[PDB]
Amino acid sequence: HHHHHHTDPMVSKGEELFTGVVPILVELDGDVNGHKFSVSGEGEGDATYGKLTLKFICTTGKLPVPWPTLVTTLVLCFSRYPDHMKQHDFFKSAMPEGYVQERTIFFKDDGNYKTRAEVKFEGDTLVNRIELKGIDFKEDGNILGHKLEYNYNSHNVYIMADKQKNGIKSNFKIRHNIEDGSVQLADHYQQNTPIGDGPVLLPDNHYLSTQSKLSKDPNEKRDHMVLLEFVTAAGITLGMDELYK
Repeated sequence: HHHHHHTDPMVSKGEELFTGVVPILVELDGDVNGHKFSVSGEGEGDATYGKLTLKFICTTGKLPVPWPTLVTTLVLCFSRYPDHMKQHDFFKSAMPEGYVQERTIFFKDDGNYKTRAEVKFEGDTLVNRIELKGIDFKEDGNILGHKLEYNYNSHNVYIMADKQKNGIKSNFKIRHNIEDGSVQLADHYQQNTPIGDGPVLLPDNHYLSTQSKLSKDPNEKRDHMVLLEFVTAAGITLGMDELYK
């Protein structure tokens, strides 16, 4: 499965936390242009397959932004890192003490989200606790006016070390689909730093490939999102000629 047999006992440590299926809890407090809301999510992750199954509920009533815009905010430690890349998995190496994930998300010709989250274990549960603040949105625009399709395009994201902060940085573009066929750009700037003073794995340049399916629970009356998300790491070659010349 496995995830223990690596020559590197540091890799062994992190992988052992992510053997098997791990329960996940997500909590978000949000405030966008003064529209306050809370989201709770539950489900499970299987990092061997880079696989997340999560259901999110807006516990304060109607969500005042479109669900797709919160996908990246609402646990990269469940990404599948190839065996030959496991020395580059920052996210698992920061566990169980965890890491801070901070972003600014710029919606082109509209407002911005600023997010701070702490991702860590509480017992056997991987917890993602988030604060989100949104300002400068158009109250009748694509976000506050709910003009986005309920879907999520597949995309690739580059990850780099931020060696001076003992963590990583990443910037990438999300393109949300507008209901008229156009696109709403959401430009992401991201940084992650460990919560402990313990050692972490700082990665060589690489990327994560993502795909997400969004659906609804037909017996759920609350405003909600069902997410099936896969994240896989790539972009570093083996070696040694390769193995297949």
